[PDB]
Amino acid sequence: SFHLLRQQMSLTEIMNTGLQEHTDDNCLYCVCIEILGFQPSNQLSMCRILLRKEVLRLVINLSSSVSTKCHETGLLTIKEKYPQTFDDICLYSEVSHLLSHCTFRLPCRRFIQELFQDVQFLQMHEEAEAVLA
Amino acid sequence: ERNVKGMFEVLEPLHAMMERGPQTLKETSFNQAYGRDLMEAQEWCRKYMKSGNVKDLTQAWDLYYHVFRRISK
Ligand SMILES: [Zn+2]
Repeated sequence: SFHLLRQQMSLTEIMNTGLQEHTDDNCLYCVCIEILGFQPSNQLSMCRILLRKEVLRLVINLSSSVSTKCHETGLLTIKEKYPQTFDDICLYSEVSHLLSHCTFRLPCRRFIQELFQDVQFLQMHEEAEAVLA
Repeated sequence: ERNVKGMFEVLEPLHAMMERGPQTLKETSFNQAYGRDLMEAQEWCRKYMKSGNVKDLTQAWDLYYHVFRRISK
């Protein structure tokens, strides 16, 4: 019901979880808490929950390939203004899951997976270090 | 206008007249060219109409835009 509210109210004025089908399974990180004794995920810096569904609705709008350049520009403005919103691994999990269940074009799919390139994923690596030794 | 029940009534008589079989050589040619995409798009539209989620409509509109771009050339 965010897709209907986003038609009349813009991005700057809405500023003044966001994953639809996210569970313990089908996530890059949330699977390992019960099996491997992973630490629970950190609390990030509702200031970021709205941007989560905003980037997800932009990617699912990018699947129809009607006007891909507008959503291209919107996703790149999201990346340039808030570069830490592409760091949560529970969002990378859902966007890869939606790429695994819809019909994306090849440059569009390359762009979506290229936005998640310059990421660190520090917490899952250090929890692998913690469960390792 | 974000009117899904408007575009449904727009393009379902086209699926209705395409479901009675081609009768000429031009209609058989159009069926052999675009009939699989115009069937899978209708299937995805029915999957959206049964359980409402834009995840099922985006693929149908992608197929429809592919058919439209191939027809318009
Ligand atoms: Zn997760």
